[PDB]
Amino acid sequence: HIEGYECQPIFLNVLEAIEPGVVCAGHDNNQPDSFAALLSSLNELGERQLVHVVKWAKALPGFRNLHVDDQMAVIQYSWMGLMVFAMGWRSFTNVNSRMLYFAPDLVFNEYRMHKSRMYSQCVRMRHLSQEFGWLQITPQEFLCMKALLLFSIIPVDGLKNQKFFDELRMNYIKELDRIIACKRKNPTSCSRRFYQLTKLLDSVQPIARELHQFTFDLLIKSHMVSVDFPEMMAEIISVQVPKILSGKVKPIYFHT
Amino acid sequence: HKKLLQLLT
Ligand SMILES: C[C@]12CCC(=O)C[C@@H]1CC[C@@H]1[C@@H]2CC[C@]2(C)[C@@H](O)CC[C@@H]12
Repeated sequence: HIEGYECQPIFLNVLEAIEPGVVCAGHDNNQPDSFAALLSSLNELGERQLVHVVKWAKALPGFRNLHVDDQMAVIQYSWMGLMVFAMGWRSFTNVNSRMLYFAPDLVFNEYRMHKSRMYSQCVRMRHLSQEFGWLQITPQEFLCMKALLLFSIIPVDGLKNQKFFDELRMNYIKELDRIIACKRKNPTSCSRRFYQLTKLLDSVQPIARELHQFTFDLLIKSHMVSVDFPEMMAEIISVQVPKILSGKVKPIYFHT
Repeated sequence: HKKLLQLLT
């Protein structure tokens, strides 16, 4: 309800004041691009990205009021969706939607996209990226959206305390609405802009859903293709991820 | 999980 003349910047300050910094993967580009070194690097990046998201999430407003197991759960799910989005925001402001900027030391160009044995999905991620430009997504809009994503995937069975969750997911959708509603007063373009982002958000689920199948399978024929897996990485992919596949855990789409 | 719940604290 940002009305009057002041108040409300509070929320928008958090996301900004708590947005993780830069993250390196540890991939020496000065080496022949092989499916091994590549995927093995992205895997190392994933772990390195997880920790930040963890700290990042515990800083979120009202996030702490969530149950532990839940917090651990939720984070263990939408993690994929988030990273893809963040990475999308990186490739945009940086390589101006043309290359998959995963990390300073890891820039996915056409060639690598192929050698990664996953050129298909890469396109989708390079799509969601180009979208930021078209929809003219603003930083505030992103920082806010990325958060919402966190609470955008739960088991149809229900968390260990649904109420708190819904409440927060609720309060967050408003902030998104509160940010969108800060440029002019008219309940027209708002119902329009909101519709846009919401779509964008849901369009993330598919990719995630896709990037999941790939990593899981990769975990199976892991040793074969000789690709290392971080202690924490393999964990989620073998338990948490499978649930998303087994259908026990499902995303939360605004539309249909 | 096990190795992650630690970071939550
Ligand atoms: C989330 C990461 C790493 C962080 C990021 O910027 C997005 C990117 C999307 C593809 C993921 C990758 C982590 C490692 C995964 C999960 C590989 O196993 C296969 C798909 C990879």
